[PDB]
Amino acid sequence: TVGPHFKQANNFLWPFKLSNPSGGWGVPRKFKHFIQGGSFGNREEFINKLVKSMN
Amino acid sequence: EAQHKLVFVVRIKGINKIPPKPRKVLQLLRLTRINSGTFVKVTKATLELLKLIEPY
Amino acid sequence: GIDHTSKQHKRSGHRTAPKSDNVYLKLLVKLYTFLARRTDAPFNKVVLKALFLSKINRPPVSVSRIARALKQEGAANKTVVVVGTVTDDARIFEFPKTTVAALRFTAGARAKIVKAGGECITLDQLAVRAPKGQNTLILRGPRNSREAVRHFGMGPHKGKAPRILSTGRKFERARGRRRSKGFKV
Amino acid sequence: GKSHGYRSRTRYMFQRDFRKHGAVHLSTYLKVYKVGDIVDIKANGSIQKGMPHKFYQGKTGVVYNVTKSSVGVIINKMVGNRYLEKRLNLRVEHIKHSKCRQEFLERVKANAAKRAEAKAQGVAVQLKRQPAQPRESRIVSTEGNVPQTLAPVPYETFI
Amino acid sequence: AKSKNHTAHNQTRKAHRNGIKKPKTYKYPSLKGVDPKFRRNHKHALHGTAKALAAAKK
Amino acid sequence: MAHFKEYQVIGRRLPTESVPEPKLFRMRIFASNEVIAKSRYWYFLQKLHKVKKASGEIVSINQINEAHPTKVKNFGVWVRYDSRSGTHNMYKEIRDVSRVAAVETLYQDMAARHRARFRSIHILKVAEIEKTADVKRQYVKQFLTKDLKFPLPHRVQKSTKTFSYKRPSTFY
RNA sequence: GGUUGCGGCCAUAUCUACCAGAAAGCACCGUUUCCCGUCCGAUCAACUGUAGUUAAGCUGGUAAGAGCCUGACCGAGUAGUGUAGUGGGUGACCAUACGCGAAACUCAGGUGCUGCAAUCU
RNA sequence: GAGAACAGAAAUCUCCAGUAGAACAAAAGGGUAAAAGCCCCCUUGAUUUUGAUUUUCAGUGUGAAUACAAACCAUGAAAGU
RNA sequence: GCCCUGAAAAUGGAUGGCGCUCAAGCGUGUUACCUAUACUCUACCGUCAGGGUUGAUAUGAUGCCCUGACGAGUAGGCAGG
RNA sequence: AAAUAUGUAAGAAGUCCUUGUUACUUAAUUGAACGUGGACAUUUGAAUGAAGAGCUUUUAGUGGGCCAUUUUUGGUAAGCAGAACUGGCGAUGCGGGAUGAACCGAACGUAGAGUUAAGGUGCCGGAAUACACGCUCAUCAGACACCACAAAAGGUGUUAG
RNA sequence: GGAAUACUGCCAGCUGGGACUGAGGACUGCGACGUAAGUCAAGGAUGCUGGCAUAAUGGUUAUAUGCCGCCCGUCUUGAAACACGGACCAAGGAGUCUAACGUCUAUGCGAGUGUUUGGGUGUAAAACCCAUACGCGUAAUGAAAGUGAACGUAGGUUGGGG
RNA sequence: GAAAUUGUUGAAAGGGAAGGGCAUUUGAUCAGACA
Ligand SMILES: [Mg+2]
Ligand SMILES: [Mg+2]
Ligand SMILES: [Mg+2]
Ligand SMILES: [Mg+2]
Ligand SMILES: [Mg+2]
Ligand SMILES: [Mg+2]
Ligand SMILES: [Mg+2]
Ligand SMILES: [Mg+2]
Ligand SMILES: [Mg+2]
Ligand SMILES: [Mg+2]
Ligand SMILES: [Mg+2]
Ligand SMILES: [Mg+2]
Ligand SMILES: [Mg+2]
Ligand SMILES: [Mg+2]
Ligand SMILES: [Mg+2]
Ligand SMILES: [Mg+2]
Ligand SMILES: [Mg+2]
Ligand SMILES: [Mg+2]
Ligand SMILES: [Mg+2]
Ligand SMILES: [Mg+2]
Ligand SMILES: [Mg+2]
Ligand SMILES: [Mg+2]
Ligand SMILES: [Mg+2]
Ligand SMILES: [Mg+2]
Ligand SMILES: [Mg+2]
Ligand SMILES: [Mg+2]
Ligand SMILES: [Mg+2]
Ligand SMILES: [Mg+2]
Ligand SMILES: [Mg+2]
Ligand SMILES: [Mg+2]
Ligand SMILES: [Mg+2]
Ligand SMILES: [Mg+2]
Ligand SMILES: [Mg+2]
Ligand SMILES: [Mg+2]
Ligand SMILES: [Mg+2]
Ligand SMILES: [Mg+2]
Ligand SMILES: [Mg+2]
Ligand SMILES: [Mg+2]
Ligand SMILES: [Mg+2]
Ligand SMILES: [Mg+2]
Ligand SMILES: [Mg+2]
Ligand SMILES: [Mg+2]
Ligand SMILES: [Mg+2]
Ligand SMILES: [Mg+2]
Ligand SMILES: [Mg+2]
Ligand SMILES: [Mg+2]
Ligand SMILES: [Mg+2]
Ligand SMILES: [Mg+2]
Ligand SMILES: [Mg+2]
Ligand SMILES: [Mg+2]
Ligand SMILES: [Mg+2]
Ligand SMILES: [Mg+2]
Ligand SMILES: [Mg+2]
Ligand SMILES: [Mg+2]
Ligand SMILES: [Mg+2]
Ligand SMILES: [Mg+2]
Ligand SMILES: [Mg+2]
Ligand SMILES: [Mg+2]
Ligand SMILES: [Mg+2]
Ligand SMILES: [Mg+2]
Ligand SMILES: [Mg+2]
Ligand SMILES: [Mg+2]
Ligand SMILES: [Mg+2]
Ligand SMILES: [Mg+2]
Ligand SMILES: [Mg+2]
Repeated sequence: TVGPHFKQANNFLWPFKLSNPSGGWGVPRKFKHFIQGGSFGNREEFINKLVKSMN
Repeated sequence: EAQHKLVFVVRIKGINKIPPKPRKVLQLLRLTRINSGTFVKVTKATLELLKLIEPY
Repeated sequence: GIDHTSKQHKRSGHRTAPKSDNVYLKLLVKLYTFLARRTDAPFNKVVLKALFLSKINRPPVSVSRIARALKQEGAANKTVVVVGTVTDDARIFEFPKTTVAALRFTAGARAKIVKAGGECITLDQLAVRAPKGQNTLILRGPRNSREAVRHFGMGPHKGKAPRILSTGRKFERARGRRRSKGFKV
Repeated sequence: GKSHGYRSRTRYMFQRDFRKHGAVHLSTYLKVYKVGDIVDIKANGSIQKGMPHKFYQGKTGVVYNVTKSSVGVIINKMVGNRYLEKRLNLRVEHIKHSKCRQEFLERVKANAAKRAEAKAQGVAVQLKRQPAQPRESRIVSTEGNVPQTLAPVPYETFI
Repeated sequence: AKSKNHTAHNQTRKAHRNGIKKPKTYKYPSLKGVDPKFRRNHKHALHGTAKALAAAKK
Repeated sequence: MAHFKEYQVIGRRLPTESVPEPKLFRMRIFASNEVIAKSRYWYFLQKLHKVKKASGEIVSINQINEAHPTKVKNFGVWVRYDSRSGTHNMYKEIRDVSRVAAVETLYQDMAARHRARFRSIHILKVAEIEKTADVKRQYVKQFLTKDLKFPLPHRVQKSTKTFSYKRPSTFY
């Protein structure tokens, strides 16, 4: 919800350490942008399928 | 839809050969290690941060 | 790998025990760490670390510097604590009474305290009288009055006292020390 | 060989602002400075006396002293890995009052207002500044406005 | 035997290890450089209000 | 760029107090997901109006499904494509069952014949060729003749083990 | 509103050409005993407010005026640019991805505002 | 630019236009128009004392420069310089 | 666009080799798959840090117990051996 | 007249009231400076982070550097010479580029399971002689960055415009 | 007109095959299931069965096989180098001691401190004892003649552990 | 009575060096631990 206390709430959480994705990255090269067929930058709602494969 | 106020960032890039300015932003966002994610609330003042680190 | 934001495996940099080997000092420590663990009292935590400090960071507190601190308003019935030796000062002609808890009192210093009907107490005697350090006044000696700090920060226009053996004129007083020879500092 | 003199490299830096040459207008000398003011430094090529060195061009500092024709300014200039305190003696022609604090001075007497005018009302303040937030949802109408469909255009030449 | 003339290479890495330390602020800065005419009188002004606050405890 | 979808994308020109309710432009965009399509939308709008994504807003994004996905259609296509030595417009014709299938093999063709990667091509227009004999290109016309038939000579069957005991037959 | 004295900003106040300006003011204007200055009472100085004049200054208005000022999804999201790739090309160079973004141009509007004191149908 | 005996491309005289297109020792770049340029009038502050400051910098020295303080003076009706 | 001509050097020889021609070539798409001292989880060693513990009547107080994070290295420093 | 880069500010060392000191300054208790007394607490004044911050002393080695992207000077050029910002190598192994100081990936305690990166999967050789649409037949075809070169100019070869 | 389906997403829905690991060592916590008593998969593996009791398992070693592996030392931007030294082995073989010193640290004593020139004494180069001096410190500043440290609770102000 | 280095005897390997790392087969050898 991005609460009034989000700053204290979020800083309390240690940075999540995810594993590499399980289905791989779906791309041949990570270091272009998502739009360019790589993995980086804002991929919007697609951050979930990635993060889920890394969690 | 009201544009998203909450974003989750995971560092995709390894530790080395990173220019200084993106490299500090990475630290201040607590992504100092590969595949380590955090939550970031979206405002202009963190939006510019996400801009600096997009390739990593 | 981790992009390291700070130097890894860094020691606190603060003394942990005394570097001294004196059993009694070790025993005094043993006392005050216990006290400092279980009393939640600021005085004991401070006193613990003062026992760690080297002879340089324990400048002597003079009996006259003591007499002064009791002239603070409401300070005259407090017991002064000096973690370190206490020295005599022939320059005060009237020393008050009090009770002084130190590591050491020089011959002359303990005399003058007792001659006025005061009390010289070892730190452990003070722990028994004041476990939480009640009614105490801690005094530190003048750290930076060592001869060595005179020469620290030596350099142009710093006014800092050369490292010199023989002195007088003819010794490091001419070119660079005065406008008429070369320049001035 | 090399040439490193005091005004070296300052060709356009001390130049006069096109069609702005000539006397300095009289307000520049009616302005009044006190110790503690923040001033901006811009050197005026027309006044050769009391000129700041080119390093302090475009630099802001705090006046530490006030004399007949001049104000002293202190500037933190960083040499090596540290900052040192430089104090400069400047003619008033090279110095203007800084606006750098006006949004703070505006906001203090404003935050004082909505403080009193709230507490005396029964609190509910929120006077810290917030960044640009993402915008809310909204409903855009089609009334009088139907989408106009555009496509990419072909290659032309026209020269 | 020619050799490299100069570079600033590596110099801002060195500067940033221990440093670019911020300027060190103080309440009550020095009067160093302040007008003697001002400062001479100021010496007396303070001595005046100091003498005042003494006769304020009597 | 992938298996393609088609997207109505609508965006406008952020509101101002002096100019509320700005003008609302639509584009159809072939993209593999909705994130490319929005980037692609903004790519063309900055090529036409004075806007950039910063000063503007996407009002809506909608997938368009083929109206008759099982009916074979003859498509003419209109393309602008940069090449090494200069940029050129084109018209090709594609026979397939969906606009999305059409755009797929277009991009494949531009890559095979003209060495054009996805970034170089612009789709100008794709539209259904309604009457036949508005088909203008011979490689499609071949397939519109009445009572069409062809054999598939020299048939090659994929073997599932390293050895065979017979000897193949390309018969069919 | 006018005008004057002293101004602030210092062309929306400047430039070119014409036309108009009541009352007051300013001005042009008259004299050379005096202080004062010149090759020359033109400038400068003194004396008159008398003997004359709106001609000039000055103020204002006119002009598909020159200039200048302001604005605009006019041009142009162009040129340039920060960031990215084991992108294209023999190369020169170029395209794309996330951002920032001019200048000319074109068009429209405009042509001093204003502080203190005195004065005036 | 337009005018005046010898006088001509160039002599001295006059009016108009003139944003500096000139000059300010010198290289160049700044700067400057009731001036910073030209002519004249009066002068010695190009003086005395000892600090601070800026550039170069190690924040040493030297060179050069800045803004005050304390004299004694110049000049101008004066503010001032 | 690909291909061909343009296209000449010295021991025999190199898309790494074999070999490959609706490729095992060129462009482009889609899946699966392989494997770094990297990432995730666990054990153990060490370093640093934060806690806890002098109550006797047994054996370590520089000790004992809990918990977390970290670990490349020439010249070089210090430390424990 | 940009982009990038750059100075300062974002409070308790703050803000407002009252009215003391002086030899400075004012026509002047005018001001200037420093104050005595009084009013308002942490949504006390943007974001994010903070294995804390501040400070002192002493001493090693070094004072031949070299490379890459971008900016860039001299030179026809150079694996040439000289600058700028960053990142590397030097001082550093590990996976990849066959090979290789500097490229890509990723930085090292001893190990187990899993997942990957860059790069690959006919056979050498772990891994599809996978799927799909085209293109190409070379009497010196071609085959992946840095990279181990090829140009003008031509073809009634073939492909699509 | 009424459904189905694909695609994407969610379920604190159920369920199968496989792999590695089993750190800890009474109790203590948070819970779960039960009417209950009890029970449990809830702050880290137990139960049941079998085999050998041995070179079976394990260590060492030689060999073979798969993959990998250039010569060390040195100076150097860069060495396996077509740079140098080194055929082999043993044994020697290089930051020392002294004078005077800086920072730090331990210790004694402290406005002082230093017995060891010397003397006394001795179980005799040791240990023990000691008068006078001297050294450094306790005053500074001037080239020098010289002069020489409280207006005050040994000052005011701001921060300041306790 | 070491080492370099040599003879004999025993064992083993050897298609243009040898030596080394991880791992296992085979041979040789050996510790501990069952009860
Ligand atoms: Mg799967
Ligand atoms: Mg898998
Ligand atoms: Mg790849
Ligand atoms: Mg997982
Ligand atoms: Mg965060
Ligand atoms: Mg001394
Ligand atoms: Mg002293
Ligand atoms: Mg030069
Ligand atoms: Mg220099
Ligand atoms: Mg001068
Ligand atoms: Mg030489
Ligand atoms: Mg060289
Ligand atoms: Mg050098
Ligand atoms: Mg009249
Ligand atoms: Mg008229
Ligand atoms: Mg007038
Ligand atoms: Mg006009
Ligand atoms: Mg490129
Ligand atoms: Mg470009
Ligand atoms: Mg030099
Ligand atoms: Mg010079
Ligand atoms: Mg292959
Ligand atoms: Mg292919
Ligand atoms: Mg490992
Ligand atoms: Mg290490
Ligand atoms: Mg050890
Ligand atoms: Mg900044
Ligand atoms: Mg925080
Ligand atoms: Mg902390
Ligand atoms: Mg050194
Ligand atoms: Mg040195
Ligand atoms: Mg040198
Ligand atoms: Mg690099
Ligand atoms: Mg080296
Ligand atoms: Mg390195
Ligand atoms: Mg490396
Ligand atoms: Mg290669
Ligand atoms: Mg390699
Ligand atoms: Mg890169
Ligand atoms: Mg082979
Ligand atoms: Mg295989
Ligand atoms: Mg290629
Ligand atoms: Mg290339
Ligand atoms: Mg052709
Ligand atoms: Mg399972
Ligand atoms: Mg166990
Ligand atoms: Mg056995
Ligand atoms: Mg065995
Ligand atoms: Mg046995
Ligand atoms: Mg054997
Ligand atoms: Mg090998
Ligand atoms: Mg060499
Ligand atoms: Mg060689
Ligand atoms: Mg040699
Ligand atoms: Mg030799
Ligand atoms: Mg030996
Ligand atoms: Mg004897
Ligand atoms: Mg005796
Ligand atoms: Mg005697
Ligand atoms: Mg002496
Ligand atoms: Mg003396
Ligand atoms: Mg013998
Ligand atoms: Mg071996
Ligand atoms: Mg046995
Ligand atoms: Mg046994």
